[PDB]
Amino acid sequence: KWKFNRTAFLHQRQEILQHVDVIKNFSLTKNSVRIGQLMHYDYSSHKYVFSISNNFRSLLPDVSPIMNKHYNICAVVGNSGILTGSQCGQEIDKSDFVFRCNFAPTEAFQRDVGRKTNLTTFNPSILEKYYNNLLTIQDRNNFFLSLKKLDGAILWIPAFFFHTSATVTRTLVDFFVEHRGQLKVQLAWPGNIMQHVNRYWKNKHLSPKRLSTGILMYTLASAICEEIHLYGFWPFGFDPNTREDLPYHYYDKKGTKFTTKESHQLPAEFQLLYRMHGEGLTKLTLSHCA
Amino acid sequence: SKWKFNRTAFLHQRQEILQHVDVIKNFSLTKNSVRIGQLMHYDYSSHKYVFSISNNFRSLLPDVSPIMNKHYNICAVVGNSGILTGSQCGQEIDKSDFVFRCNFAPTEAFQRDVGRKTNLTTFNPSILEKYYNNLLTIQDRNNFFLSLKKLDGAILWIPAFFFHTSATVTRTLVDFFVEHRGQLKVQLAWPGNIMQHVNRYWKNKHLSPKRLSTGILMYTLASAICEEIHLYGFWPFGFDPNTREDLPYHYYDQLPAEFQLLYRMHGEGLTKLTLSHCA
Ligand SMILES: *[C@@H]1O[C@H](CO[C@@H]2O[C@@H](C)[C@@H](O)[C@@H](O)[C@@H]2O)[C@@H](O[C@@H]2O[C@H](CO)[C@@H](O)[C@H](O)[C@H]2NC(C)=O)[C@H](O)[C@H]1NC(C)=O
Ligand SMILES: Nc1ccn([C@@H]2O[C@H](COP(=O)(O)OP(=O)(O)OP(=O)(O)O)[C@@H](O)[C@H]2O)c(=O)n1
Ligand SMILES: Nc1ccn([C@@H]2O[C@H](COP(=O)(O)OP(=O)(O)OP(=O)(O)O)[C@@H](O)[C@H]2O)c(=O)n1
Ligand SMILES: *[C@@H]1O[C@H](CO)[C@@H](O[C@@H]2O[C@H](CO)[C@@H](O)[C@H](O)[C@H]2NC(C)=O)[C@H](O)[C@H]1NC(C)=O
Ligand SMILES: *[C@@H]1O[C@H](CO)[C@@H](O[C@@H]2O[C@H](CO)[C@@H](O)[C@H](O)[C@H]2NC(C)=O)[C@H](O)[C@H]1NC(C)=O
Ligand SMILES: *[C@@H]1O[C@H](CO)[C@@H](O[C@@H]2O[C@H](CO)[C@@H](O)[C@H](O)[C@H]2NC(C)=O)[C@H](O)[C@H]1NC(C)=O
Ligand SMILES: *[C@@H]1O[C@H](CO)[C@@H](O[C@@H]2O[C@H](CO)[C@@H](O)[C@H](O)[C@H]2NC(C)=O)[C@H](O)[C@H]1NC(C)=O
Ligand SMILES: *[C@@H]1O[C@H](CO)[C@@H](O[C@@H]2O[C@H](CO)[C@@H](O)[C@H](O)[C@H]2NC(C)=O)[C@H](O)[C@H]1NC(C)=O
Ligand SMILES: *[C@@H]1O[C@H](CO)[C@@H](O[C@@H]2O[C@H](CO)[C@@H](O)[C@H](O)[C@H]2NC(C)=O)[C@H](O)[C@H]1NC(C)=O
Ligand SMILES: *[C@@H]1O[C@H](CO)[C@@H](O)[C@H](O)[C@H]1NC(C)=O
Repeated sequence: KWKFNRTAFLHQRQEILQHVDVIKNFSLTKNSVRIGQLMHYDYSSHKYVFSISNNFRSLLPDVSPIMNKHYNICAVVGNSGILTGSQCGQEIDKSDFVFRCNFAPTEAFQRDVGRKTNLTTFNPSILEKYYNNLLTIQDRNNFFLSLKKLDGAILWIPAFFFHTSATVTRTLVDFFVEHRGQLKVQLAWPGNIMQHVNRYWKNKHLSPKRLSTGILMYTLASAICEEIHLYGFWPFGFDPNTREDLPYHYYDKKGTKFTTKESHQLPAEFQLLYRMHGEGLTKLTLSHCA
Repeated sequence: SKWKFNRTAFLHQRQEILQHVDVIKNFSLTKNSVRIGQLMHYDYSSHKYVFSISNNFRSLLPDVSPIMNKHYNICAVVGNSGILTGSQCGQEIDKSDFVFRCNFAPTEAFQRDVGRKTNLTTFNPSILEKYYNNLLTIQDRNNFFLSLKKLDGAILWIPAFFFHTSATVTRTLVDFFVEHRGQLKVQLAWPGNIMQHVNRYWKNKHLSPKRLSTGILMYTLASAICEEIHLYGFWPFGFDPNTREDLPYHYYDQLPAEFQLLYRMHGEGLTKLTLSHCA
């Protein structure tokens, strides 16, 4: 039914690249930051600052981790409840490169969401929420094990979006310096990029207060993927085919009611992505996989 | 009739303390006494809490114990009791050779009562949380910097390994100091796991809390480097000793047992515990 329109997709890539230098904006690099440089936050008051230490700099890549990288079929996996029961895991995993959002869980869910991960996003506040600030031996071990399971994937850490990341960022940095060379995970650390990314989408008449992580990943993926397939983008509380109630996340327990805690216009994002699907720019999966 | 110093009895106390506690060593970790990546535990929290020593933390440690071979005649140890308000003890405190203060307590607006001389002040890392907004803004960073600058060459004695609640803020503090290396004259000191060692002297004096206070820890340190110790601001009650009218807990707003023993030591002439207006 859906048919890829490569030429229209590549036009979109070029338009994105006119506003966002994706390869550079993907991560700060060692030679682009000074020790002691003061960072501000994309989404908080200008008064919040964060000084880049020697140790932080030592974790930056030398070159962009996506410099001269090319993947034919990419999956970008959002976290919608539409994925529960979809059995999309095999198809997702056939992709050359899989992007995941907010360190989402795969363990109990691989039949639906897959096991392949080539990039996952990681707000430093994950450490506060799920790893008790790496205070104890058990917390440190649990975090280490989570990282080891990612193997050589990219861990894409936006430490300069929300000022609430600041104190936990030092804990994350210190963990990684301490464990230097024990993990194969590739660290990537975007700087202040959301002004650039917002400019592309504003011209397409999408101007929320904040773009979602999913659409940010689409944006990055456009530069290095030949063809993008979206899964788990469905910001609604019912299944479009069966009409059954859905939770917000695929990992929510069965029966959880749909709720949004927004700063996002997800339905506005979805509408535009769905238009793009119709134009053949990208494939939005909204049904069980075959 | 007046308190009189009993120098013989104090010299016996100093010797007993030294025979139970290596004060010069316990005073601070040093660069060569820790290894990068060593896991520290906390004296007063469960064993499960750990903090890994970084290159940067190690870089802030002194090479040699800052109190090695130091000897001062008259020391004041100033606790933070409200009993100091209206005491007019500032001049007498400041006449001391060396003044120890507690928890970075303010002096500027209180100098008539508490003095302005400071040679050592302690600093629980949580001070950053409570008074400096975790150094989140330029204004906070500037305010902390200015506070530090006013200490000039005094020791800042930072116990980061007593309470596990110090862990996250300690990295903020370390990063601040590394970022400002060479801009401040303050001398940093970082005691390690010392409370079990300090405790051993005080346990024999039948002082038996779970945790000894900063004030009595300061007395212990002071015994090694002072000829004579005078205490101010030790009065752990919300009420005036003479009048029983409300008194704030701090002049700038376990302990009763510590106070009782310090009072006994005063009576023995080991130390002078001031509880009244100074002349
Ligand atoms: C890059 O991928 C394209 C597209 O592959 C197809 O669509 C994918 C989503 C997935 O379903 C694939 O298995 C499909 O083959 C490749 O183009 C196809 O190449 C095959 C085999 O050579 C050919 O029979 C098809 O006609 C082509 N399909 C289209 C739409 O062109 C392309 O070969 C891939 N290139 C590399 C180097 O991997
Ligand atoms: N029902 C849902 C839930 C999520 N998403 C998409 O999947 C991404 C990842 O979801 P989630 O981890 O829940 O992100 P949020 O917590 O919604 O927040 P943010 O986008 O700010 O990271 C979102 O950015 C959004 O694009 C969606 O389309 N429909
Ligand atoms: N009313 C008071 C207040 C303080 N103190 C003494 O002054 C020291 C410093 O006081 P404070 O800054 O209040 O210490 P705390 O923060 O209460 O806790 P800690 O004693 O653990 O530093 C205390 O250790 C205590 O010995 C006192 O005797 N009477
Ligand atoms: C792929 O998409 C492009 C871009 O929209 C299509 O090219 C357009 O075709 C429409 C419909 O006839 C024309 O009105 C436009 O003028 C064309 N624009 C450009 C820039 O070429 C193209 O038809 C699509 N391909 C397929 C197979 O649908
Ligand atoms: C993100 O990419 C943008 C370009 O889209 C970068 O902005 C450009 O940076 C160079 C400085 O070397 C200037 O020559 C251009 O004028 C800038 N363009 C615009 C539109 O401002 C930006 O530096 C990148 N940011 C990061 C953190 O990588
Ligand atoms: C994307 O990540 C996956 C792992 O999630 C990589 O696939 C693994 O590759 C290793 C090393 O060759 C194999 O031993 C594993 O069996 C593979 N696992 C899975 C789940 O497929 C894959 O190479 C990565 N792709 C890149 C980097 O392009
Ligand atoms: C100074 O303190 C010492 C030590 O406590 C006092 O000497 C003791 O005095 C008592 C009472 O006379 C004797 O029973 C002990 O045998 C003494 N011990 C020693 C080691 O001398 C001394 O009297 C104090 N000086 C005063 C009160 O002026
Ligand atoms: C504080 O001083 C005490 C000695 O009073 C040190 O305790 C000794 O530590 C060594 C090495 O850990 C042990 O082998 C000895 O048995 C200990 N002696 C005693 C009497 O317990 C302690 O290491 C010092 N701690 C710090 C952090 O300086
Ligand atoms: C104890 O600390 C005080 C500072 O609080 C030192 O006194 C200062 O000494 C400097 C340098 O000579 C003078 O410029 C200041 O006027 C003095 N200030 C005060 C308040 O007296 C004092 O030297 C220190 N004592 C020791 C023994 O280190
Ligand atoms: C020490 O202080 C005492 C008490 O005022 C004084 O008598 C003595 O001369 C001082 N100086 C020295 C070097 O002992």
